[PDB]
Amino acid sequence: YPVVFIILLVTYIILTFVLLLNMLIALMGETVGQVSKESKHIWKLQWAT
Amino acid sequence: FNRPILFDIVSRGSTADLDGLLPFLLTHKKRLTDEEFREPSTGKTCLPKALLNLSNGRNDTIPVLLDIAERTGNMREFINSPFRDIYYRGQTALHIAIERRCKHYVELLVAQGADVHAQARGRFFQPKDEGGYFYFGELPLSLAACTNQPHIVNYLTENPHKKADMRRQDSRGNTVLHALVAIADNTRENTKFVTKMYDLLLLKCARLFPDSNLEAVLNNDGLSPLMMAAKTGKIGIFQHIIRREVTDEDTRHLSRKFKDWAYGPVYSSLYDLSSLDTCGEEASVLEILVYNSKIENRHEMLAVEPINELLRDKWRKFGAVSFYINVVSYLCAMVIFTLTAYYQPLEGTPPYPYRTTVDYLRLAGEVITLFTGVLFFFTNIKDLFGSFQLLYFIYSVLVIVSAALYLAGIEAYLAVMVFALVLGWMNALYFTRGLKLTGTYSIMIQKILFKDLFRFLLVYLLFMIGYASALVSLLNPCANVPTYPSCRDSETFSTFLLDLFKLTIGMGDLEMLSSTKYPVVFIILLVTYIILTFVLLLNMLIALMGETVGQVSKESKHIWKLQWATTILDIERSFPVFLRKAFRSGEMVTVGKSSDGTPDRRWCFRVDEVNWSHW
Amino acid sequence: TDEDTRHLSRKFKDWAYGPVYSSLYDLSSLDTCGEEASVLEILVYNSKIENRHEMLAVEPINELLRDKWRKFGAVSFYINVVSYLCAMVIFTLTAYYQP
Amino acid sequence: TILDIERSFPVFLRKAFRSGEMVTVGKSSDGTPDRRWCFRVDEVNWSHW
Amino acid sequence: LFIDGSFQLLYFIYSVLVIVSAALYLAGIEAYLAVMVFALVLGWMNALY
Ligand SMILES: CCCCCCCCCC(=O)O[C@@H]1[C@@H](C)[C@@]2(O)[C@@H](C=C(CO)C[C@@]3(O)C(=O)C(C)=C[C@@H]23)[C@@H]2C(C)(C)[C@]12OC(=O)CCCCCCCCC
Ligand SMILES: CCCCCCCCCC(=O)O[C@@H]1[C@@H](C)[C@@]2(O)[C@@H](C=C(CO)C[C@@]3(O)C(=O)C(C)=C[C@@H]23)[C@@H]2C(C)(C)[C@]12OC(=O)CCCCCCCCC
Repeated sequence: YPVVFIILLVTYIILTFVLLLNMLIALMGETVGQVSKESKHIWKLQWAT
Repeated sequence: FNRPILFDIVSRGSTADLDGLLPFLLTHKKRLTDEEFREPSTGKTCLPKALLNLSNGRNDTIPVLLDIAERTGNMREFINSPFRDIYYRGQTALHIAIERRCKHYVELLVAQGADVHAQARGRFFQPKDEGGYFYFGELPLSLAACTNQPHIVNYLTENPHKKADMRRQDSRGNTVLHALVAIADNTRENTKFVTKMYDLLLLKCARLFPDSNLEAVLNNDGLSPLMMAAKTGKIGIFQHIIRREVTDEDTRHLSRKFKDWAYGPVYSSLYDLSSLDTCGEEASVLEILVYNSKIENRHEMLAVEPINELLRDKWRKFGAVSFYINVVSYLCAMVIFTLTAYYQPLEGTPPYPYRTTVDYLRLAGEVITLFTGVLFFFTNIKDLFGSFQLLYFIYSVLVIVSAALYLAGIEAYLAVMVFALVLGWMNALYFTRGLKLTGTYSIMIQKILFKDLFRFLLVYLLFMIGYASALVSLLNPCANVPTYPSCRDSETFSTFLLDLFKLTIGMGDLEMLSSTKYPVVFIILLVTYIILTFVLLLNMLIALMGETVGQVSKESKHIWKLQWATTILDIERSFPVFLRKAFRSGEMVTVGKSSDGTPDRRWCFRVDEVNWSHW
Repeated sequence: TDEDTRHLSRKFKDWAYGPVYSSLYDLSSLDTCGEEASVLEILVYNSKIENRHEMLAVEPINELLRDKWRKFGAVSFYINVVSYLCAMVIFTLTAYYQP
Repeated sequence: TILDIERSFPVFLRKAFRSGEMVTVGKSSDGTPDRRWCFRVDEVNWSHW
Repeated sequence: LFIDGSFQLLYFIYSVLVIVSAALYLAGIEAYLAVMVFALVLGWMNALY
């Protein structure tokens, strides 16, 4: 059945490369973006250690 | 006096103009309620015309017009005459006097006999989203309470004449406490007096008829004045109902947030769950704020005082424990369903001599699959006696469609079973409600990628159709041969646009069409197609995703609270009722013993508070 | 608010019924259909571009633009885009089918 | 855009649309109640109003 | 700031290079189409208006 195999392979290339990657990058872009205040305080805690 | 005469007489407010017209009424047997001097458009009579055109608060024509109508006989027909217009329908003269904020003439129309339960069922008197201007009530008692009149709302209850009780539902079921919610925007000037008259008409109803909770009276949608503030988005009157302590000994059953013990700075407080949380026995405020809330301040209404801990309490009582069960019993059931596709030995017309326990391990695999197929079906059956409720229904049917084709030996069994296996792992992606990071990106791409990729789709389709049809027109016709790298063919519409964006992204090597009319203009238009398109259109989308990630970062906390709320209520509404009554969050507190003593069987909730300022 | 100089106004009160007040503005020169000069043409075209976006959104000038969009603006613009798009597709065909 | 389309109309069509209404404002020196083209804006006020 | 003057100028480049590709097609020269290729893309750049 190449009629349905090409359908599911399109859902693979859409969801993995386009969707799930852009889900992850946009997640990185706002969660660990503003760690300028956080990682400064953790290093000072690490430097004191 | 004709018809436009007398309406112009009372309009200026000049008295002594008719001055003995009462014989002329009795002469030709003319009466004020007759259609002669009534305006044919609306239906306005003498007394409404005076009240709209009032001068400095008083109209001296009205005690004349009351006395003239007294002698003619029509007073019950004259005071109570609805505007039969479809734009003011039902509006008596009582509605006008309460409108224009004059206590004086309200006292006269009550004394001469009003129709104080008058339903102004006009198109003017509709909700704002229903083609109307000012909703209120549809009743004269509700006009005094919605338009901020404390003195008139007192007078309409304790009158010597016909009493307007606070219980009467209108044409759509709304009582006055439904009406105070319906005119309450959640601003500051609004929710100042709205919380006052919600109190002043609740306390008055208990010092009246003491066996009826007025708030318990439902409108004709089943909602209550708390659930009507829940569904229509209000927060000003919503906070007030939950935190409503009343210290009077007669009105103590009308109290939520009971005060409790206090050992120094460990002040306790005891909130009620009369409508906030039932175990399926009744409607719920918590179900309304999470599922169907006319999508308004859900992040502000799921925070108030007790709703914030009632979801924290259900989570670590049954919620978190049943959630990890709901993950691994679903994720293992997919792996069981996965291996029944990889190691499936039938490929159509099933192998009747199975005869192997390894085949019998796999044979139990479809039994688990058929169990999940029939149970996801039966959960969806008992719903319908909705986005994701239908996707589990798709996964339920396609198992059953496969299981019929399995026993029939139809070769299309293996084709349909993969359509379940693509869809089932998409619902494993749905079980992220509580893992903060994964649940964050789930509804990112819903609004951010149906729009921006579509917004990217316009500017690329505007460009490409322009450039490619320009550049295939730049090519030569077949005059010498049917080869695309030399001439234009029927597939030139296809193979150019395939080769068009390929040359941009990764095929930067030569790939040049030699046989053209003017090669000096082809290379220039190709250079513009590199930079005036996709390269610049990439830098747009980086600036799009650069700025629209700041919008989802603003909603970071506010989408996780609603995912976590839908997590708990889906677990809770799937349980049987005796199991939910086993898990009644809070405790059965005896708190009051009011008349017909039989003390308060009221399922309350503890919230402790640490304060040194009050101390 | 007085009697002799009431005609020197541009926001007249029209009707009121509790908190649903209705005021009635004037379009003496805020919108003229070509018989005069008009402020709404001067605001969009012949204006100093510093506060132009802050003078459109005061009172009716904000609402009068979305009202003309509601009457003939959205209609004749949507006719305009499809007529220009069906003009360039015709000009597309005169390019490829050019013997 | 909206003012660009409206210029492209002739005056005959442009007077026929005429956003607003022809109200009777209030009595003036020359008999007539100051006939002016007008536009209505409705507003809620639960305040001191 | 070219808020309306951009596309008014870009409509003028289109309105010239249709006439130029017309007149070069009118008398003798086969180089009418080289200017007309510009008239295509400017005809479709101006749909971004
Ligand atoms: C003290 C705490 C313990 C309390 C007892 C535990 C609860 C028992 C009961 C239990 O676990 O029930 C869950 C329910 C809620 C659902 O998730 C079911 C699957 C769907 C789709 O219907 C998603 C839902 O969240 C949902 O939205 C609806 C409508 C029902 C639940 C699913 C079953 C009914 C089979 C289910 O079972 C699972 O294992 C969940 C995932 C589905 C896997 C199928 C498992 C069957 C064979 C492996
Ligand atoms: C219910 C409403 C009643 C309607 C009555 C009549 C409505 C006419 C009203 C109408 O559609 O007039 C259009 C206007 C807006 C423009 O497009 C004119 C062309 C130029 C050139 O600079 C400018 C514009 O493109 C522009 O930027 C804006 C916003 C106005 C349009 C052009 C005319 C004023 C002649 C025009 O007419 C066309 O057909 C050109 C269209 C542009 C190319 C398309 C093909 C031309 C012929 C369709």
